[PDB]
Parts: sequence; structure tokens; C-alpha cells
Amino acid sequence: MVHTKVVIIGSGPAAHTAAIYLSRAELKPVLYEGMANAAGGQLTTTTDIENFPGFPDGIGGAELMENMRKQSIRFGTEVITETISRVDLSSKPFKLWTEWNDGPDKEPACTADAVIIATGANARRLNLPGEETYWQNGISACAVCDGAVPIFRNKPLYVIGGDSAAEEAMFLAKYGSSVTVLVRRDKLRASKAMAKRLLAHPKVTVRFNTVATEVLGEKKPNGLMTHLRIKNTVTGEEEIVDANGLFYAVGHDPATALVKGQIDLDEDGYIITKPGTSYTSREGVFACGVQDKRYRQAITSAGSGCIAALEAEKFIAEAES
Amino acid sequence: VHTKVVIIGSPAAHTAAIYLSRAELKPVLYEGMANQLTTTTDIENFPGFPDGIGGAELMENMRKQSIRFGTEVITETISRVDLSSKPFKLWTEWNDGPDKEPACTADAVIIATGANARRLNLPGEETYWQNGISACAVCDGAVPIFRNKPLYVIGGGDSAAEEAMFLAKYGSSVTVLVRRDKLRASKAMAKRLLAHPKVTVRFNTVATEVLGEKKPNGLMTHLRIKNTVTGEEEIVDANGLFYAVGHDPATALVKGQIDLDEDGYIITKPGTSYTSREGVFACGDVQDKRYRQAITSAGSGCIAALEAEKFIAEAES
Ligand SMILES: Cc1cc2nc3c(=O)[nH]c(=O)nc-3n(C[C@H](O)[C@H](O)[C@H](O)COP(=O)(O)OP(=O)(O)OC[C@H]3O[C@@H](n4cnc5c(N)ncnc54)[C@H](O)[C@@H]3O)c2cc1C
Ligand SMILES: Cc1cc2nc3c(=O)[nH]c(=O)nc-3n(C[C@H](O)[C@H](O)[C@H](O)COP(=O)(O)OP(=O)(O)OC[C@H]3O[C@@H](n4cnc5c(N)ncnc54)[C@H](O)[C@@H]3O)c2cc1C
Repeated sequence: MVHTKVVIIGSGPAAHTAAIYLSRAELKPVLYEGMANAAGGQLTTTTDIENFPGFPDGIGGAELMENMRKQSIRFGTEVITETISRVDLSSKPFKLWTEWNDGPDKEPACTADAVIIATGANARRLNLPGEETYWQNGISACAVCDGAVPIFRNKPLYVIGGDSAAEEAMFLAKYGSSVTVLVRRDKLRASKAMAKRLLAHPKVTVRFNTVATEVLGEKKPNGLMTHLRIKNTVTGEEEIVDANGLFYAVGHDPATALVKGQIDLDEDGYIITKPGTSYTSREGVFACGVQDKRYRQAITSAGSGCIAALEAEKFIAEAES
Repeated sequence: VHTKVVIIGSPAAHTAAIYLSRAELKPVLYEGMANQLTTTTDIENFPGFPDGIGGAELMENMRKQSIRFGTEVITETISRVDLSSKPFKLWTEWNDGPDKEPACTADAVIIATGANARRLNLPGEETYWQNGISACAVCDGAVPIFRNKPLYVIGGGDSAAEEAMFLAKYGSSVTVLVRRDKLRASKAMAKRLLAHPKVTVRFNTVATEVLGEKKPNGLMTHLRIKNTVTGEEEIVDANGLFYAVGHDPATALVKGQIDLDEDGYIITKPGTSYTSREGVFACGDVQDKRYRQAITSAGSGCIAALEAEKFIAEAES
């Protein structure tokens, strides 16, 4: 609003959990779920989520984020579907503008004594042909999230060069019949340990200089990905192979462009906060859910969002006189 | 018997077991017939359930999910554990003799035995538990049965003052019953307390009897307190009571094998589940002290599950 108590940025699970706790505490939090730069939590793209506690028969990420939003709005979180353009973490009240409403002379869209960050760190997508067709119907980015799906059990699994690829491929090896790793360039970017225990792992091969040209599959309602046209890049040699599952592993892009140094970041881009909390490099502003790069999960993000809400309340208690 | 990774405890422990069994391991989960959300009647503070879910139903859903993904859930208490050898030895309750054999040893082990808030065993506590009584205010604060109504809190530590200053955001008048003449809390916490408008502190007073509606689904209405110095008991209008004394962490089975803090909780590398001993992880309320929440507990359990998967992968290669 004109001046709120606390503002949370992002549509993610962390943001909605923090908003649940903050609206429970009667703190009147505002939540900016944006207009990805997806609509709703970045988890909505997942067709079904079975690794979240409390849902033994799985649950669609779309309706799960819808339920979290309904919880937040029921508790009193004023959620507005607007993207945040610019932040001003310099004045004592944190001011934030809206995309297409930004301006050096334009008044801020919302100011608050504290701001929680859960803008998400969505894994990069290759925007391949067929990706928008078989998205989460055989094409994913987290192996710990879609590895146990029966459509990948004892089936050829292909993964596109950082360590984020091997950490998931040596795990997918516990399901598919043959896991193959497609590297854009010869050799492995990852440190020597994962490459050593990966090339020596018997259920996974590493095809260097090979990138997937296109993603082929069925063409029916909820059609599954069946094959992958991959192109060896030293001979321009295109070749279509059996691939029931494709897993993206290019480096995740955390949405930390708003801070631009107001809060301080790491080399990979993520927001640096104290371990096990949400206290950023600056008081008042806390980041949760952006927070993690080693686990990259929605339950951990929800826990860190609860953490951010609790620490936000703890801080608001001290600021009030 | 022998398994991949053993998980001690009954939400984070279930979350760790879900993630372990999903990764196609052999994770034995020990609920124990032993030695907490199921005590909670209704839970609105959990995400994804806007209309709320009972703690018993939530834990039953988590349990059937875990046993669906492939965890050998065994309703047996773990008594003693010998973390000396490279494989970790465990022992069942009443089956933990010094010469007795380990029930289900494993290579790695997750700890999520929780940290239970101390109860008072007052007359009627069992009768009116979670129908007015509770232990976490952040969990049962915004419940409509407490808003704009008298609330009484028992405790002497900083947690009691924090819970009272949190509950002042709903009830008409919050009262705290210190068992002694002075506050065990810090000076800043006590200053923010006594300066908080809606809180009232009564020293040398312990709640003696919880007296509410003995209706088939009755709530709590009144509380017989007593000035512990004089012994003069007095029954006051208490719509909602809150245990806010210290919490007992069920780490007793570790017994110094893993480094512990002064309050008893298992120390961990911040932001992780790693313990002092490399190979055993601790998650949930055992390693969490500032939050005590079930969602944060399940998050820490997922942390422990992923780090144990990584550790058991790095061990055999
Ligand atoms: C294909 C894929 C599949 C996955 N499957 C699973 C799974 O099955 N189970 C699981 O637990 N995890 C899964 N994950 C992990 C997923 O990223 C989780 O959502 C993440 O761990 C937690 O999300 P978050 O809290 O970081 O916020 P996010 O979910 O990433 O929320 C991002 C939101 O931030 C908003 N935003 C960004 N910038 C702004 C801004 N300036 N102003 C306003 N809003 C902004 C965007 O609108 C976007 O909606 C998957 C990830 C990917 C890429
Ligand atoms: C009245 C009350 C209300 C609450 N309401 C909420 C709420 O609304 N929302 C929320 O998020 N949190 C709530 N909580 C917090 C609650 O305690 C959470 O469930 C807690 O944070 C989770 O703890 P845990 O996962 O670490 O272990 P828990 O699952 O809570 O308990 C660990 C289990 O380990 C078992 N165990 C111990 N030793 C052994 C052994 N040797 N062998 C086998 N098993 C053993 C014990 O039987 C115990 O049940 C509430 C707590 C209380 C007291």
C-alpha cells in the first residue's frame, strides 16, 4: 500500500509461507507475486509434486501454490499481482517501485519497514524446440524432484556441464536404464571428484561435445517425451536417440538483480544470508527460500520462509517504540 | 538387520524418510511405540492447507507417504546407540542390553527425535489439552477461540516473554505466572515485556488447576492459580493457557557422543544438519531452537535427507 509494515517479494513457496506467518501475526504483510522476470510460484510449472510432506498421493504444483495463496489471503496477506522494478535500500523505510511504473521522479509503489525476499532461483531452460510442448512431461530441471516418477524408471535418461549436472545424474542412475550426460564442451566443468566418481559409475555415460538439438515425443494430451535429437558439435553430426526423460542442468539464475549491490551477493549470483537464517548482508531486509543453492527444494524454501517471517516479526518488535 | 540410513524420530523425520526412500535407499524410520504434532488439534500455520489440517491427520498422511516411498517404519523405541565403530549400532527399548545385539544397524543416521515442550501434568490438562492449552503461541495464537479473550502463560525464560508479547496481538489481556518472585529472562526481553501494553506479570504464582468445559468437545474457561509464597489459591478467567517453560530435547540417546549446547539441543553447523560426529546428522527440533515449527522441522529433515544421500554416495566411491 502507501506504507506497509512488511513487504515480501516473489511468488514462491517461501514467500507464501512467510506471508502466512506474518498475516497470522496480524502484521499486515503485502506480497508481490509479480506479472517470471512464473505467474504464481515457480513451482507451478511442475505437473505433480510427490516429495512434499502431507500429500501421500502427490499434488499438482499449480494447485499447491494456489492453496498457499488462498491461505495467505485468508490470513490477511494483501497479495497484489505486480512485479517489482526497483528497490531503494538506502533510506530507513525500504521503498519499492513496480515494473512499468518505475521512474527516478516517480513515487514508490510501496514502502515498508522490512522486506522479505523469495524471488526464486529458477533453473535455466534451453528453450529447446518441443520443450514448451513436453515441459514437465519428460523435461525437468531437478532430478531429486522428478527422478522417482515411474515414467523414468528403467528408461534412457538424458541430462544437459556444471557440477549441478553430475550431482543429479549420479542420482538419476538409481532409476533409469541408461543415464547419459550431454556436455556443451569437451571435458567436465565440475571438480575432479564428481567427474572421477561419475565416469567410473557404471550406469552413466558422458557424451562430450553433444547438445540436444530438439526434443521429440508423442503428440497427445499430456504427451510424454520419447526421443532426443542431439548434435555432436565437432562434426555437426545430428542423431536422434531414445530418451524418455530430459533433465536441464545449466546454472540456475537467481533473481537478485533488484539488489544490484544494495544487498551483497556471491559469485554465482545468489543472495548471501547468515547460515540457517534469513538475515541478509543488511538488517531489515531478509531473503529466504534465493537463499539455498545446495538443496533447491520447496519444503526447504517453505521452512526458510517461516524463518524469514519469524525473524521479520522479531525485528519489527525492536523497531517499534 | 541392517539398512542404509536409520532415521530416529516420528515431521522432519518423516520428511527425511520420504526423501531417502524416494532416492531408492533402505531407510528405517523409528516412530517407537517412545520416551508431537499429533497432540495439536488443528494446524493452520502449515502451508498448502488453507482450511487447516489436524496434526494427527497430517502425521498420518506423512506416515503413509513415507511407507509408500519405501521406508521400513518400525514402531520400536531406540534406547542406546554406539557411535564408536564405523557402522552405527542401535538398540531397541527393553532390547538394549550391554551384550544384546543391535536391532537394525546402519551406515549413516538421521536424528529427528524432536524437542518436546515441558508439560505441567495439571489436573484437567489432559482433559483440556489443545482445547485452550498449548505450548507454541506462534502456532495457536490466531486461533479464533483465543482472540479478544483472556490468555494466561506459564514460564520464566525468554521464550515465555516472547510468547506473551506475541499473544498480546489477539487476546484481550495476556497474563504470565512466574513461579518465583523475579524473572529468569534477560533485561531487554523483560523490559520489552513490562513495557508491552497488554501483558500483565504475576510473580510467585503457578497455575494449579485447569478448569474448563467438560463438554464432549469442551474448551478451557478458567484457571486456579496460587501465590506460591502465601498459598492463597485464586480462580481467574483464563480463556487460553500456554505452557512456555523450557523444552526438553530428546537427545538423551546421544549423551555427549555428539556435541551439545547448554540448553541440551544438538549443535549443528549452521544452515545444515551436520553434527559434531562426521557421519550422523541431526534435523528438526533437535537442532532447531529458535523456531520449533513443524514446517521448519520438515525443512531441516529434507536438509538431513539430502546431506545423508550425499554422504552415503561419497562413502562407497
Ligand atoms: C523444472 C523444475 C522442476 C522443479 N520440481 C520441484 C518438485 O517437484 N518438488 C520441490 O520441492 N521443488 C521443485 N523445484 C524447485 C523449485 O525451484 C522450487 O520452487 C524452489 O526450490 C523454491 O522456490 P522459491 O521459494 O525459491 O521461489 P520461486 O518458486 O522460484 O518463486 C519465483 C517467483 O518470484 C517472482 N519474482 C521474481 N522477481 C520478482 C520481482 N522483481 N517482483 C515480483 N516478483 C518477482 C516471479 O513472479 C516468480 O513467480 C523445481 C524446479 C525446476 C526448475
Ligand atoms: C501444542 C503444540 C502445538 C503445536 N502447533 C503447531 C502448528 O500449528 N504448526 C507447526 O508448524 N508446528 C506446531 N507445533 C510444533 C511441533 O512440535 C512440531 O511438530 C515440531 O516442530 C516438529 O518436531 P520434530 O519434527 O523435530 O520431531 P517430532 O515429530 O515432533 O517428535 C519426535 C518423535 O520422536 C519420537 N522418539 C523419541 N525418541 C524415540 C526413539 N528412541 N525411538 C523412536 N522414536 C522416538 C517421539 O515419540 C516423538 O514423537 C506445536 C507444538 C506443540 C507442543
